[PDB]
Amino acid sequence: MLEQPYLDLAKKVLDEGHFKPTGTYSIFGHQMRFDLSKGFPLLTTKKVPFGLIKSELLWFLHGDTNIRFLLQHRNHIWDEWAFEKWVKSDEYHYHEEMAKFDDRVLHDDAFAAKYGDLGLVYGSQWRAWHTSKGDTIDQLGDVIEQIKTHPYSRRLIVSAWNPEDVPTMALPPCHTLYQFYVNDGKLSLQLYQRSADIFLGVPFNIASYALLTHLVAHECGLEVGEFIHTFGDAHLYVNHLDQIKEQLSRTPRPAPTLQLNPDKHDIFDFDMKDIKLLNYDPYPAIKAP
Amino acid sequence: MLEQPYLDLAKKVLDEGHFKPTGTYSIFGHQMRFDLSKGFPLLTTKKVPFGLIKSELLWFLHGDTNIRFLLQHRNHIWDEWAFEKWVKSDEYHYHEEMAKFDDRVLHDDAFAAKYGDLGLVYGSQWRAWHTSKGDTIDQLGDVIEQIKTHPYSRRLIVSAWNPEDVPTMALPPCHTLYQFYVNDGKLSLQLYQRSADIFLGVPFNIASYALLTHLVAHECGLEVGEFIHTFGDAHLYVNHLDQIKEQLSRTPRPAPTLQLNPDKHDIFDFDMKDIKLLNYDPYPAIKAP
Ligand SMILES: O=c1ccn([C@H]2C[C@H](O)[C@@H](COP(=O)(O)O)O2)c(=O)[nH]1
Ligand SMILES: O=c1ccn([C@H]2C[C@H](O)[C@@H](COP(=O)(O)O)O2)c(=O)[nH]1
Ligand SMILES: Cc1cccc2c1C(=O)N(c1ccnc(Cl)c1)C2=O
Ligand SMILES: Cc1cccc2c1C(=O)N(c1ccnc(Cl)c1)C2=O
Repeated sequence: MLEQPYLDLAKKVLDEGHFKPTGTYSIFGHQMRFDLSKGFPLLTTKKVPFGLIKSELLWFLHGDTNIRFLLQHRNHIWDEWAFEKWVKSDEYHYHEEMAKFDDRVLHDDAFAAKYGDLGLVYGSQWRAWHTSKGDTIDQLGDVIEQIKTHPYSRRLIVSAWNPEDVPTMALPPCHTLYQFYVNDGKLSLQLYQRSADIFLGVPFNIASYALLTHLVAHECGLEVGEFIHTFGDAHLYVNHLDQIKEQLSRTPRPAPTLQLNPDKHDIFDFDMKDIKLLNYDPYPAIKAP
Repeated sequence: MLEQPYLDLAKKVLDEGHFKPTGTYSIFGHQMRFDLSKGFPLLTTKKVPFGLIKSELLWFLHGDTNIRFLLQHRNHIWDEWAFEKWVKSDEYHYHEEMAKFDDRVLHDDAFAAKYGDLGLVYGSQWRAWHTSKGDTIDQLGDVIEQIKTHPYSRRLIVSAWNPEDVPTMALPPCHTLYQFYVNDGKLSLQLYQRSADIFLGVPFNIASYALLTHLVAHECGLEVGEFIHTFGDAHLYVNHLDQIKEQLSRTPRPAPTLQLNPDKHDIFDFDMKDIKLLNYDPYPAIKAP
């Protein structure tokens, strides 16, 4: 099954992973491949929230780094490092005061501008990379225009890694770099992910980059190829061992098939209703830690 | 054998590679692994010039981007794009006029400064990344100091990819990014190489990054682990088919073992005599195209 590469990697970190200081069990250099013409790679062995994947992709793809967009969509994925940026502030005076942040940010323009904005997160690196001259570059923009024009280039690349920012910045991007490849009709993407939580993050990571490859294949009139997911250090926390173990006890079902609106073509102007997941039938979600 | 991953990948592009416009046969997403504790990965099925590997590594590791250093070492690897930068010039008035470039550059300080210097090549990206403020960053410096200090970080990364330069620059780096990993005693490196000529470039690429992993393992008091070599688009030119084919007809021998001076410890101040290759016994070199 399509999601078998995920289960193999969790199995392998479990058996031959290495310990390091709660600490981890990790492995360096693993790859997973997913033929996206055989379905969509949302895990069935565990329920994965696709509208959270969906919204946090479109957020990046607008070049947006403000939390408001994500909260206007009932997605609370990125809120922590925003909340984090209002408490270490000049202004500041959990579970409920975090509901505070969200109506204030949600409704107050001069508040959403200070504390909504995470700054150096993916929407900027993808769509507004800051240059020496203080201009800004849309690399993903440039790249897609390149796919259409020069589908065979070996330069179809998007980096989220800024050697100037990464010493200073809050969270150095785990989704370090990606590359496109075209070949007789079909668009493949490969991702270099420098660091991966196999239990919590990886199941989302795959869905975002599979969705990203479909969306981009859509805009350029192409059918979809492989999504290849390459790791530096893929690791298990030592307090997610039974959860993943239990998840290993389950038996994948047919993969869902994704559906994209057949005459909207620029993914930068996409909203929810434009992407549909068909026949997703998962085993239940697992709480942790 | 240790060099078997190389031969498998050349075999695989030959059998299931894809054609694209002389044009290529290529494959997207392949990985090669090399346990560097079982020897050094210089190819025996073809002779690979290790002192050229050796000098063009130390050149990068000085932060140097001038051709002179490489010519004072009888290495002529990077000269073309230098020569290229003197003919499209304001000054300009092959096989012999390229011997011209080399004594002039070799002996004339005000000439070696205009035309020696390739500018945006690896020595700068590794040791002097240019910042928004016009300062400069030694990322490899920073990284090595990190390995010693925080051997378990998942942030041990060096990028050669500058979204600001890559649209303008002469040659967007093929050796896009690399990452280190430590684990009970041993240093591993993984390389993301976005584009690879399997016949001409790849056999060097492996030796440079294996050598780089040994040198860095040396400075940080560590024993060596895996070198994992990850490809975007690894390709064969359609006019190197018989050469590689013929190379497939040969039978690897024990791998050489490398030797590094046992009380010099900073690789940034290294020169030749500090690295020795022991018991390298290759089949002959193959001309091409
Ligand atoms: O989208 C994400 C974001 C983060 N991580 C994980 C990888 C690392 O465990 C951790 C980041 O911490 P560092 O490795 O960067 O220190 O979060 C993911 O798997 N997916
Ligand atoms: O050290 C090197 C430098 C270059 N190449 C190859 C990869 C590509 O074939 C070509 C660069 O051309 P583009 O793919 O960047 O267009 O050179 C290598 O294998 N090793
Ligand atoms: C595990 C996982 C899974 C899916 C999606 C996400 C994460 C995660 O930690 N983050 C995240 C990254 C950086 N900061 C925060 Cl507050 C969250 C995600 O956006
Ligand atoms: C194939 C191979 C093999 C080993 C080493 C090198 C190359 C190559 O094309 N270059 C190179 C890169 C960019 N410009 C030039 Cl003139 C040369 C190398 O440095």
